[PDB]
Amino acid sequence: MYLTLQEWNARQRRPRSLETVRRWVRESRIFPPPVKDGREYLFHESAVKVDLN
DNA sequence: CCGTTTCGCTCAAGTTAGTATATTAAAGCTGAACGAGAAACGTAAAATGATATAAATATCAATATATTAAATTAGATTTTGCATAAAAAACAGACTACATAATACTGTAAAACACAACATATGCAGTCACTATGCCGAC
Repeated sequence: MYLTLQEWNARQRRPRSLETVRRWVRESRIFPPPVKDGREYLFHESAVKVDLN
């Protein structure tokens, strides 16, 4: 039902580095926000990179 | 015959009189689309009606006499309806043997990300020009 960090970024237009994407998570730059499974984050299929300011 | 006024009528805004239901549950009605077998029809071919005349063949009464198909039995027998029961095969009721998954437990690489000092393009911060009629002023 959810999508892994890589499976979500791979679908993006400008696939950034893993670290950078992980940073948009701690900075709540992604809404709807992703949930932490065990060691990886599983975002939503409709989750988008909300760039504000 | 004619006009004028009262009266029968209907429109418009108040003043009263009367009666009281919603969901379940299960049908029932009817316009419209769907899917074969048997007999009346019809053109074509085969059998028959049409048609007549001297000669050939059948029409039939009344009774004697040899002949024969065949229903009428009458006894013989395959045929037909119905189980009984055991030989023979199917198949749960047991069980160890065998190969196979879910699980028990040790061994090892590596995914996934916080944490931390830099590095720096890029968006944001701050000011002037691009581009063209307002407003204000005359006509």
